[PDB]
Amino acid sequence: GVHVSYDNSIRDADGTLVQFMYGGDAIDITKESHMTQFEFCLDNYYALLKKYNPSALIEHLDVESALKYSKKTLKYRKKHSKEPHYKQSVKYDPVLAKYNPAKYLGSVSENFQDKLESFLDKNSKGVNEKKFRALMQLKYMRSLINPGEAVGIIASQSVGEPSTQMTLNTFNVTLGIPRLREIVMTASAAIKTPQMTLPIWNDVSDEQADTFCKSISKVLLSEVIDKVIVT
Amino acid sequence: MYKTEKVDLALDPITQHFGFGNDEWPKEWLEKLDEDGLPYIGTYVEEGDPICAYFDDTLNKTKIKTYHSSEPAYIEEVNLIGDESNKFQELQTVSIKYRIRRTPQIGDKFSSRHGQKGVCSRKWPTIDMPFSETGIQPDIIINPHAFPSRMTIGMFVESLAGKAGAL
Amino acid sequence: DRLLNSSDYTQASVCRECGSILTTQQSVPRIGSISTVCCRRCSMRFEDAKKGEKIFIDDSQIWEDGQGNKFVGGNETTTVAIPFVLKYLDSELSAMGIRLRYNVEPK
Amino acid sequence: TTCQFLTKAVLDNEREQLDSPSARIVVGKLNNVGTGSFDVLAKVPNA
Amino acid sequence: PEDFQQHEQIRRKTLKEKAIPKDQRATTPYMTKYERARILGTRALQISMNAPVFVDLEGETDPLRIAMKELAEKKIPLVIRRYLPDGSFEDWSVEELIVD
Amino acid sequence: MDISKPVGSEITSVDFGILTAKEIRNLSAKQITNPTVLDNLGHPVSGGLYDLALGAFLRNLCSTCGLDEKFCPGHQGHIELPVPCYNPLFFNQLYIYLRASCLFCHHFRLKSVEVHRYACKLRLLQYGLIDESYKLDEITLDISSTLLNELKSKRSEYVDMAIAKALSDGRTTERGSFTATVNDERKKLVHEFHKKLLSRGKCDNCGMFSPKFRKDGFTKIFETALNEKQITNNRVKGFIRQDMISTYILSTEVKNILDTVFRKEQCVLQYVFHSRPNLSRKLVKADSFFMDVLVVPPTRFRLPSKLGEEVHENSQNQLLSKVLTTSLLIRDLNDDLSKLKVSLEDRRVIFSRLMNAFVTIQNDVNAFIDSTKAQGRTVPIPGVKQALEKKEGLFRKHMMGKRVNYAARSVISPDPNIETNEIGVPPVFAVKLTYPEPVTAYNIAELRQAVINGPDKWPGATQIQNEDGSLVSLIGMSVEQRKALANQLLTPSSNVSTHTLNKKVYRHIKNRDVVLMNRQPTLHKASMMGHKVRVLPNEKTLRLHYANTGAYNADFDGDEMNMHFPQNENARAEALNLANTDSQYLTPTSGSPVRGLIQDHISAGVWLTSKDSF
Amino acid sequence: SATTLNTPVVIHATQLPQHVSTDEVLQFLESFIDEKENTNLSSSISQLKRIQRDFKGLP
Amino acid sequence: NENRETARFIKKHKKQVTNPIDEKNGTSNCIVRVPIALYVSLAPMYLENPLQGVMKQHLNPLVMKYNNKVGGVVLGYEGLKILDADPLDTSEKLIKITPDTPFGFTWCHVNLYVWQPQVGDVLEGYIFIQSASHIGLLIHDAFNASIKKNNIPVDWTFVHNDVELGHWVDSNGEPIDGKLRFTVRNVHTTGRVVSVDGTLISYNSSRSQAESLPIVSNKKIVFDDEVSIENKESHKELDLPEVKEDNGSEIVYEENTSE
Ligand SMILES: [Mg+2]
Ligand SMILES: [Zn+2]
Ligand SMILES: [Zn+2]
Ligand SMILES: [Zn+2]
Repeated sequence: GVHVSYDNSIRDADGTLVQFMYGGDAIDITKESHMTQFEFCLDNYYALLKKYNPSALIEHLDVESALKYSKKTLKYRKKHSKEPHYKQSVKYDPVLAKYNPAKYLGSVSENFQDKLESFLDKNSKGVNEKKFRALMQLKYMRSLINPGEAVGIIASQSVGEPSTQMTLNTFNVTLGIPRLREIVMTASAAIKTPQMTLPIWNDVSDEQADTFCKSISKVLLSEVIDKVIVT
Repeated sequence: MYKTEKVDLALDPITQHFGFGNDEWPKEWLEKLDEDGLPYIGTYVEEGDPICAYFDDTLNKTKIKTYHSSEPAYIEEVNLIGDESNKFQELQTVSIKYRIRRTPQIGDKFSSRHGQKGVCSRKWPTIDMPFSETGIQPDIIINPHAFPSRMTIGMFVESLAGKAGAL
Repeated sequence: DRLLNSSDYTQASVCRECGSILTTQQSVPRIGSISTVCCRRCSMRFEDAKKGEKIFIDDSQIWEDGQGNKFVGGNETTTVAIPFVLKYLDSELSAMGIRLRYNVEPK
Repeated sequence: TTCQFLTKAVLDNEREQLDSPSARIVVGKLNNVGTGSFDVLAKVPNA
Repeated sequence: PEDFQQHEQIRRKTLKEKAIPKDQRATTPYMTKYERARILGTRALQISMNAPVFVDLEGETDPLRIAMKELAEKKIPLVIRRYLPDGSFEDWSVEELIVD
Repeated sequence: MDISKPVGSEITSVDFGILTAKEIRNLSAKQITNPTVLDNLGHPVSGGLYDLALGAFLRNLCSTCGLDEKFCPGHQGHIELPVPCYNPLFFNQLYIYLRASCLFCHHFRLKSVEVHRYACKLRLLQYGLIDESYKLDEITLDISSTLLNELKSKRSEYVDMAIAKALSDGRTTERGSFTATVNDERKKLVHEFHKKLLSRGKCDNCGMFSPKFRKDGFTKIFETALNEKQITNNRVKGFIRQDMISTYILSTEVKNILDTVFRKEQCVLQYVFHSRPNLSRKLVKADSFFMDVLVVPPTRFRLPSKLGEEVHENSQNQLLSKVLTTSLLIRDLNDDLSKLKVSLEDRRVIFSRLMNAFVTIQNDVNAFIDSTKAQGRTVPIPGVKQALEKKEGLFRKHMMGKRVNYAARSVISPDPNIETNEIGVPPVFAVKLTYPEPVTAYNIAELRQAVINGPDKWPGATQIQNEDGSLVSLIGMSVEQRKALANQLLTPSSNVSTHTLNKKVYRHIKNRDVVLMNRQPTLHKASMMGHKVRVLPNEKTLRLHYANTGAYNADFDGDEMNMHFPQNENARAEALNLANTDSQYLTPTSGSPVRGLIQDHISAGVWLTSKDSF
Repeated sequence: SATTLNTPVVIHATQLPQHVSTDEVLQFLESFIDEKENTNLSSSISQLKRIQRDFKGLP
Repeated sequence: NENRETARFIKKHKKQVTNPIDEKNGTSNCIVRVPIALYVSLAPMYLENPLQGVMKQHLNPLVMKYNNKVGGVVLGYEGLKILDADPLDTSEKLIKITPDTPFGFTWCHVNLYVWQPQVGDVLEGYIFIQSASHIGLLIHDAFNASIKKNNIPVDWTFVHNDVELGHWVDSNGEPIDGKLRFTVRNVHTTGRVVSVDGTLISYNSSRSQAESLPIVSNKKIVFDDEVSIENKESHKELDLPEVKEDNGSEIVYEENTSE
């Protein structure tokens, strides 16, 4: 039942909301390929500009609302770059949260925005850096997942079909289909190999960390005994 | 391909009898079966054709056992067996052998003695087939892209050995 | 096309008043009259229909079955396209004493 | 557990809104996904 | 007669309540892959039932290729009723929707 | 499916409920009383499972609708059970309500204020208001009746206000809001309610103890006798009654206990049994858990299975005949009971005869519904529950999945001369697979030829459908009749009732058609694509291009593929624009290509595009 | 005979039937017969002409 | 609750508007105007002219035929109006098309003029034919009416003509005039053409429970003539098997022995 609604959100068969936006950016995977291939798109500017015909769209969309907002979010993002995620500003939320991607040119994912701006800075090259930005903004607009798309079936098929390739055994932790079954199929509270990844500081040395490993590792009486003599 | 069928009349008093009943006789059955009700050895049969004929007194009608298979056949052998009796002898059991001719069809598998099996993709004409300097066109064509994955070098040495031994 | 149209697509009669495919039946008409789809559940036995002043049945409301029994009402029947397994399922559920009510639009 | 879920449905006096792909297939209704996510209406000129 | 007039009033009131006016509509100006598929299929179906065609079918025998030609010249007289998860809808004509 | 046959009515929703005995008796076509199915000579016996009132059977016309075996839809009948029986599916529930109720005041042993608290919470949950159901627990003032009745009043006041407030806004409709989280909160409460109901030993309303009820695997209940501490408790609380004015228990006694309890506790059960508000205002009666009658499905769904010559008896008729034998026997036991009585005393025998009569019919009822609830017979016959869950189940084997018409299967063979979006169809399939093409002015020329060509010459036609709805097969006809019918295709309809319609030609699959190619297992939608039909002469296998090898995960090692031929333009458009091969260049798994040339073509390209190649 | 394209799905009286005078019936008949005359409908107009004829003259 | 459930059934068969006897004519006005709502199909051939569709398809086969819902004979329709599927100024409306077929379905408003004759209503008809057991009549020279022998007064006596057909004579002793006034006893819809069963003779007939006691003699005449008609009709188009005896003799069934 899970599909794309006409309000771009991922809704179940009964109308209950599952996601507010597909992957948080509403992009069709069968389109997200050359969307970061900026040099390719640049070498084929006029070819793609003729493809994504904007003359029959300029009257149906907004060209500034989202673009202005995108700068306001980029402003507050750069202000708290070194700051941690909990201390980050919550004044302005993403441009995709406030403007419909199919109606506002510029309501693009911050991931795409960062990647696109970084290309225009690191590459100074009759195409202007401003008219190229518009083409890529328009490419993202034309790469949106269509309302009605059964993203539910597609997701389970995208997890199922390649999980056939991992039917072979190990060459400690649970892998392949048994591990996938522990998650998706049984949602086990009693995992076969429960683990914890502890990030060690820089001020703690390789010897100190190994001593710490010994300090937490379970020690049995058997492990310290060499011989037992019963007379 | 040879296929054998056992036409037994058992399902103690004898009711079904091999042959044809008097007064009742449906049109053109004599084309496949002989006076005895058994088929003429060599006759071509298709599904629906009568493979044998009998008469059962319980229904007082002349019935037939039909031949049914997608593949048509020819009668190779008809054997009448009247065993499991001391003095009261009468036939009830008959064994009929079918000869089904099988020419190589598109889909049939063929393989060298090196585990290189492949289905018949097409029966390529000799004029369209590549012709050797000697004037010979190959009987079988194996694709070179088969060998790099299978690593069946035994077939490669078999090729130059078979040629040397033929000459 | 696969799971309905070219499988078990059946245009079946349903009563809008009680929402069922199994109570509907073709009425048995007289020499000149035409047969009409009627619901056995919603129709009342003619004799049982008893009576401000006296009321009279408009004739078009009285239908007869093969047994010769007269009925009053149960004429609010229509046609819906459904899979035949549904009819077999509803039948099986009915044996268990479970009733399926199909809400059919327009009403 | 078809009969078990059916029992729970009857006891709830539940109304199957026929909005899930499965339910739609059961009653022969067009699936609400893709081409079934909208309706097609014809524009007619006469009043 | 009295109970039906109320039922009709409720039916038409609920319809109007769900209809999103032409100005307030906020879905994609682009015709979805699914919309195009159904429009071409439904119009082809109409063409096969001797429906008045608004294009010159120069030797065309396939109703779908006729429905495709009618789409190219935006002569398909159909409307898409885009439903939202609450039951409300946006009526979009085939003419106004952008086709790739 | 016919486009010439549109449907104006549609099923919008399905409502689950229980059939009442009164309801079944009225709709029934005939009362089934006879365990025999056939009279002598071979005619169905009157009052038996094969009665003609249940539909047309044995080349006889139906005695209800009058139609023959083809057009008769079949009619439901009924078996009158001489004593009520527990419905197997709802036994566990009626058991819960039997153990939860007081046998004296005939209320649930849980305190009325606590019961009302659940009824309030469950009423607020009929509408989508969970927050309000929890806020009800905050409403708080061995406790006097004048005080507790004020608590019930204040709680009912909040419930009526919270519903009306939310009803004023778009928070909930008159039909009530229902979500999965709402359903989760309902399921939690209905569970907690039954848990609190079963926990109480001594009745909180009237302090008298009730005798505990025990159960076995089969539908049968027993009453365990009270202990001396509880018996003396009944005595001391016996005077307050006056001022106001293990042993097997029969089905009638249980029904009579639940009858009063379901009347006295109607307010809570109204919301316990209704997911959304009860707009129908129907009473929640105990007789829904009991079966006073059995519906007899139409003869149509109980036909005897024919395998070659042998005609085998239907397993449902066998189970139904068993219910009929027991019913006649109890009718005699009750008739002998009616005769005599002055002489009694030893009434341990009359109850023993009754217990046997009740447990025997119950078993026969159980055996028919769910076999895994019936006594072992020296593999048993499957019940209706078993019929819906035979293997994968009726829903999985015949609803979610189905065997289809206009489809073919064949071994795939490679072909680089056909388009990457095409399929090589053998002429064998092309002469059998037909499309219902409606005849018009623009295609009269194309279809006239197909009609002349007939069903064995491609591109031909196997059949022609007239506007009256009738079919004319072209199979047996010679070139002369076919030529005559072709000159009658575009003739105007004389009948005004079909002037809207035009003739159809069931034409052979042409080179412009869409087909659904399928290679099992269909692990991803790319393994089921739309291909353009290309009829290749002198072929016995499905020809497929090498670019399709990846998506189908099909190797030409003797693999088989399914070809589906959709029969309408909407299904055509879908197979040509959505599920078509070209629109499946990139897989949605990683957005990477699954289409390309595989072996000779790659080796050819390295040589052709080499500098040395002139 | 009795199909979705022949007969309607449902018919409902939107209001109670309001009685019409002899002159209103005759005014309607004249209006309807003139509009329809302007295939099996012809036999119904033939019968309708008889009613109109009876509401003002003699057969 | 005992009478509450039965109360819904009475209102279902309750005569909405009764036909009143006016202008000292003695006859009851049965022609009535009723505005209705239809749900009709629209053929794709009528997609450019939808009003002509609804008319030629569903409204034209409706006229001069009895419609069960309006409770009378549709004499015609006036003011057809298609209800737009889109709630909104223009003549261009839209109709919802079935997902499966190219046909659309729409709600329509049209006023129907129907001939609604209930029982007890006094009507006039021109005598068409007059047999020994019935009198044929024509209401407005278009609607069929019949008065059975039992529904004719006892004082009346029929006289059969020998020359060539018969004629009925009234109580006074003179033949009956071209036009005849009668009361509606019953209305038969189910058949091909609408037929009105009429009465020429008309609660407090009880003489110490005498009304409850039926006169078998009179009750027989109305039942025997009814059965005789039903049985003679059932014998029409009755195929019986040809029986040949074990001698080669065909058993011929003929009540009359001689020619
Ligand atoms: Mg391989
Ligand atoms: Zn009904
Ligand atoms: Zn029947
Ligand atoms: Zn108590």
